[PDB]
Formats: sequence, structure tokens, C-alpha cells
Amino acid sequence: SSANNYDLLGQQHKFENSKVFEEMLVEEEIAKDRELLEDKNLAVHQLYIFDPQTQLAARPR
Amino acid sequence: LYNAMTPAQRYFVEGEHVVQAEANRDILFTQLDSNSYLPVLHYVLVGTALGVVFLVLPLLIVSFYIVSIMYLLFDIEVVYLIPYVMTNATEYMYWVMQTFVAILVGGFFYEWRMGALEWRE
Repeated sequence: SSANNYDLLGQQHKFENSKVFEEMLVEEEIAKDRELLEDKNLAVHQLYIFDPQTQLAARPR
Repeated sequence: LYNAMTPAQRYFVEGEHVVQAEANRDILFTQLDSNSYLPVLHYVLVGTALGVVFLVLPLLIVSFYIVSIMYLLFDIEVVYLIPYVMTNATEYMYWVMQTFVAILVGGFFYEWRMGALEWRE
């Protein structure tokens, strides 16, 4: 079990470390906008529903 | 039937003939009862009685909430606009009305932009 668990851990760490700088920055902006958009009474929330993984407008509300 | 109770209301006319004539009078628009809503209430009573007679004869033998609020607020805005149409406006009365309309059109634009006017919800 320990070996298999560390294999899964290795895969996760490989995934996180391998992303290029431009992607890491873009993900930092995604996370920041996720934090800003936590408030649901914002005007922009009424306009559209945002995709959870990437805070991009998915559909109109 | 409203009746004058003072000499000044009766145009300082003396005698008891006038009082009797006033009390037994008919509702005429070209006499003492102009712009009177008493006929309207006589009409309401007649209509109610007519319905009551029909009713008794056989016996013997979220979007909606939004539309209601928008309706109420636009209705009050139109209520404000009604006095303006009832006056011969000047240039400044026109510009005050234009400011009022601008505020109303801004609220309408907010409703349109935010998707309230669309009824999908």
C-alpha cells in the first residue's frame, strides 16, 4: 500500500511541477479571481455563470 | 346628496324654498353636481346588486415577484409623469421632466443589462 500510495503521490507532484511558467501564472490569476468571485452578490454573477476550474464565463444567468 | 349648510354657500339666498329644492334635487352636471363621483357609486351598487341576483338565482332552484415589483415602481414613475401631461409645460418644466425620464430610462437600462427583462428565470 505504501508503495502504491507513493506512486500516486509521485504522479501528482510530477503534474504540478511540470507546468510551464505561463501556465503557473495563468493559474495564479484563476485562483485569485476564484477568491474575488466567492461573493455571489456581485453584478457580474447576475450576468453569467463561471466555469469552476477556469473562471471564464460559461453560460448566461 | 351634499347640501349647503351656511348662507354663504347658498349664495346668500334667503328662504326655505332653496333648501328644499337643493335637498330633493337630481344629480345634474350642469347645475350643482359637477365632476361628482356619486353617480359612479350608484353604478357600483347597481352592478353589485345585479351580480348578487345572478349568483343567488340558481342556488334556490420568482419571475412573477420580479414583474410585480417592477410594475409597482414603473407605475409610481408614471404616476409622477401624469401631472406633467396635465400642464402646458415651459422649457424648464420640459427639462425637469427630461431629467426624470433620464433617471427612469437609466433604471430600465439597468434592468435590461442585468437580464431581469428576459424571463428565462
